[PDB]
Amino acid sequence: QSNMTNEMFDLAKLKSGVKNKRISSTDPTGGNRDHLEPFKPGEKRIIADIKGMGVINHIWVTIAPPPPTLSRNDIIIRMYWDGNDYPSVESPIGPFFGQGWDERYNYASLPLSAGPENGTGLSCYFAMPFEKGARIEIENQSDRNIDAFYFYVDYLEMAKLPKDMGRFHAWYNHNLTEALPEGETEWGVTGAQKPNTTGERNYVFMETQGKGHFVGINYYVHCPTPMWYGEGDDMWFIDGEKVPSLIGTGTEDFFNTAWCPKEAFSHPYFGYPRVNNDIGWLGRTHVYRFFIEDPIFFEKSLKGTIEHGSNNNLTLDLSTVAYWYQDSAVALPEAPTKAQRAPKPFINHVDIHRWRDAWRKSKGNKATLWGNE
Amino acid sequence: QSNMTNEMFDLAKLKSGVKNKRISSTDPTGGNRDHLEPFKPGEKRIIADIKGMGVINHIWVTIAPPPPTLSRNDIIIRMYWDGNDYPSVESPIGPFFGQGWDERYNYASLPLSAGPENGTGLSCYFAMPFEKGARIEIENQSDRNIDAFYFYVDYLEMAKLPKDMGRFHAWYNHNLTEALPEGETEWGVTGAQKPNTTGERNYVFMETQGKGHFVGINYYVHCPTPMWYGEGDDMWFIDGEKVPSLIGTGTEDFFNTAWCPKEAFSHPYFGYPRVNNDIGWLGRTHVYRFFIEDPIFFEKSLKGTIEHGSNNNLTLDLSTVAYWYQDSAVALPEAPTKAQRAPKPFINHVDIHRWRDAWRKSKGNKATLWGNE
Amino acid sequence: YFAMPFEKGARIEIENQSDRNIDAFYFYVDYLEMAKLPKDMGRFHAWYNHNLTEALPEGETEWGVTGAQKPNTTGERNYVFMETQGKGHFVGINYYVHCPTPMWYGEGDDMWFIDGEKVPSLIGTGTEDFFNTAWCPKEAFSHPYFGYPRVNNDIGWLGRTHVYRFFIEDPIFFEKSLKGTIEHGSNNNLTLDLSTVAYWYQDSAVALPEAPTKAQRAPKPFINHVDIHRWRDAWRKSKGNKATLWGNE
Amino acid sequence: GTEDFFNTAWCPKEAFSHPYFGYPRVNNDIGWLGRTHVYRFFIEDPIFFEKSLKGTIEHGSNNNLTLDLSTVAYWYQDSAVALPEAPTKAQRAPKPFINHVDIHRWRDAWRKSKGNKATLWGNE
Ligand code: NA
Ligand code: NA
Ligand code: NA
Ligand code: NA
Ligand code: NA
Ligand code: NA
Ligand code: NA
Ligand code: NA
Repeated sequence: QSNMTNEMFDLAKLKSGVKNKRISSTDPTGGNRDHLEPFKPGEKRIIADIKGMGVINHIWVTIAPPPPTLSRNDIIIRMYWDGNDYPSVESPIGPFFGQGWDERYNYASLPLSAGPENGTGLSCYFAMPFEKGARIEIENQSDRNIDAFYFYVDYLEMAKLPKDMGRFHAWYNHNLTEALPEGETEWGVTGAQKPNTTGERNYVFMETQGKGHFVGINYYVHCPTPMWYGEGDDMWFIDGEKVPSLIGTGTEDFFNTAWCPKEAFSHPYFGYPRVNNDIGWLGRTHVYRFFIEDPIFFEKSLKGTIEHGSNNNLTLDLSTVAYWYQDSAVALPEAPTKAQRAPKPFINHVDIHRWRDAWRKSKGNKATLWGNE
Repeated sequence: QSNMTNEMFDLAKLKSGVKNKRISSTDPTGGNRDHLEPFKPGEKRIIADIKGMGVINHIWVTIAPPPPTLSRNDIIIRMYWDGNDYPSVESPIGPFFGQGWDERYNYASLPLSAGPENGTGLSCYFAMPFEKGARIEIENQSDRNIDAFYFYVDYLEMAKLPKDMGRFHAWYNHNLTEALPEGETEWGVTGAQKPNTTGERNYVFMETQGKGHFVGINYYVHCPTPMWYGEGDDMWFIDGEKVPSLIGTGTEDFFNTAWCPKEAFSHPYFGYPRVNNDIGWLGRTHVYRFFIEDPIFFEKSLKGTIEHGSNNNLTLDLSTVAYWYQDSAVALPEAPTKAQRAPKPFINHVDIHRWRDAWRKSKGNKATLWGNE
Repeated sequence: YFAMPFEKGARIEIENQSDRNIDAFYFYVDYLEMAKLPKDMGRFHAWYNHNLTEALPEGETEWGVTGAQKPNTTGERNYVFMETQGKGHFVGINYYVHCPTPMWYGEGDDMWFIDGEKVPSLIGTGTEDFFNTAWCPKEAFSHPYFGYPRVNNDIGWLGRTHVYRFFIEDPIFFEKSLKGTIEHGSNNNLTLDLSTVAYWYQDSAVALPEAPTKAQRAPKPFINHVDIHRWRDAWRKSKGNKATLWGNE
Repeated sequence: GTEDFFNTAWCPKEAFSHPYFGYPRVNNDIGWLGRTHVYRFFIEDPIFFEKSLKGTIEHGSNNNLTLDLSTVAYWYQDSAVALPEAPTKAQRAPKPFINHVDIHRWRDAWRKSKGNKATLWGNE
């Protein structure tokens, strides 16, 4: 028999052992109230409770009111596989679907998109297998109601889950990173640069034990300086090795870009859906990269890290969502609190004028200092 | 007889006692070398030497090479009336025609314009009367040649100059303004604000003795802070009065605008042909206002001033060209030197990162300082 | 908004020279009736002209690219946009050029002959220069007195450009006669489809030259990629048809 | 046709993007004068061969045109094999853009081929 194969060729093949199912917020009366009842502040609800074996292969969500009225940073999505009492997916729902902070913007990637109206249509095509059921939970951590929650959870019921199917995991992390004691010595501008010989101060976006593969990252940086935020290298520790086997060259480099960019760009596997649009790199940037053709495999463990500026010199407000598969459904590290992951204010002309004043006083408060001395 | 009058009605009236003349860089051989011979660095030349009585009423100029190769800040135009050995017009030619620094950009006002190609076509419609001749001089203060200087000087020869005709004056000034000893306390952000009751430290754009009226100002600000540069009031001292009779409210206010604007805008009498296009008001802004319907009259003297920030608190790189008429051709103050009027570098992300570092040090270098503390 | 005085009446006529109907003609003619017209009021004149200008016998030697340039000391072959006898002043020009080459069309100087003088007293430097612009521009631009309301939007300066200049603050006065001219390329070397409307005042209402006919003033087709490919073929033949000629030889 | 082969039609000169084909750089000038980059990937639809393959394209209909053409071809085969000799640096140097001065010279040759009549428009 011919070994011919590819996406469109295989689509033409008849498939066995699959049955479509869908859980949605459809009005059970047949009327047009096709959303769930409101969520009060703090309320949690299991929106999908599936029994047996299957594979989720399409999720769509929308929420009312839209941002900024209701921030999607403050609505949590959690997923529990195989009857476990811990979630294997835990993230603020906006960041999970590639919508950072309390913002909204259209973008499309192969697994995740936020489509019209202006980033409110959330869709996910990651496949999520399960053997002993699946539960999807929504938690309202906002101070106001979720007036209407709309969704589709499309999945294939299977009499027998194939051999070697993994379990989908996703974890949101956040850190307000610590500058070096000598200060933010990026590019050696304010002081001498030093080597990062351990990666111990790197930001950690993923850390797990098991067998599997890493498949994606949504990276949300809020930079409080106009200085370039992305000199930092990605560094991966596979299966408990002491020296990281995968070491990068820069953050834009890791995201398949170059030369300190700040341009919107779209590829099915990587892109910049939101750029800072200000002096230098001051403000917010969202970058993503999916490792679909090129996952990062591990047999025993994986620790995915990235420098926050060269040798971790910069103070950055960083949040990430990491996506991966592993052999069984495992627990995640404790989530950041609502207060910990709150979006920070944009540095503005008043703040920078105060920096200029401190700088002028450090130079003897000479009446004709330009600013480049 | 009817007293009907207006611009288009009066244009239809036959005129007496005028004859067109034109001095131009036309090729005297009839060939197509319709520009003057090159100017070496430092070279001066009288480009127009008119005898007798007349009124210049249209000037056009262009120069090769164009900016930034050849800066029009470093080519001086001077005009001498009535056989005087001093100029009554003295300015870098770009700033005289509304092209600041070493830049080029299209704009149109009623008396002055810089038209296509991208601001290289310079035109002037101010009327310039003279009774005992006129001399127009060009000086190359660049380090390279003026390869080709093109011009038209259109004027009306008159057998009798009407007796109340004034003399056109224009003066370029430049200052790197001095901050207050306590620093740049704009908006009271870095420290307490204090009153300016005298205008003693105001920037001076015009000062003269005679009878006449002020008709215009080109204002070129290069602001080295993102802070708003224009809280400063215009203040005019007419006929040696101790308290200024005309006191304004702000710089954008004086330029018929409001609320710290940074948008391109065009009116025959006022506008913003070049805006800073960066964080806050950091960078370069060109603003103009012509006082055609509303001149500032004086019978003995005029001193035109403006604050450089409220109570002159800011360090600004400021240059101006002031335009006016007075009863006779008078002398001007010494011109700024080439070094004094040199364009300043743009403050950039590296400079501001150094300000941030001095500011972090002033706050005790807490490792997670955001920037708004 | 031009003011148009008259002492013994005024008549405004419309003529349809199209092959189809004018379905609807709308207008306002606002005027001031005066018991006494002030005595120094002139009369408004405007004249449309059109020429398909003739290249020099040696060809279109603009910029000395195809051959040596020669001086124009007389203005003999210049395009004429206005010629009249009387006392008055010129106040404006609408200039409509259709250039059939990508070469810059505007090296030509304006040249004015006032009151029958033998040597023109007003001589310019270039067409864009005369229109208060510089450096072979092709950008839309607007000033109350001058501008480019329609630009060629193609390679070089191939196609149509409309330029205007009004002489309101700075009219060109004359006591006996005026002849307003402009070169069509330096030393009138170029073939240009040129039309103009000249506007002026003079002491009495005078006659105009015969108008161009409908056929004479018909818009010309735009030179296109097929035409230029045919030029390339004749040029390749002139170079001996080397199989790899690029085009800049 | 070439645009046809690149899944387009009607002599296009518009930027366009598909995962398998597109125009990332278009000529932006009169007609099709200047530079165009087109690509097509045969991922779902490769061109298979058991023994050999020769991939060719006409340079204008019946190869009538002078074009400056360069290509990169990508493929798989059963073993690692050698390639033809590379063009030299000088051979693959980018050519100058034809400009208004060059075309005015073509116009002059064309006018002289038509008897150098003073009122030739250009479409005769
Ligand atoms: Na429904
Ligand atoms: Na329904
Ligand atoms: Na190490
Ligand atoms: Na690096
Ligand atoms: Na000339
Ligand atoms: Na000439
Ligand atoms: Na004020
Ligand atoms: Na000329």
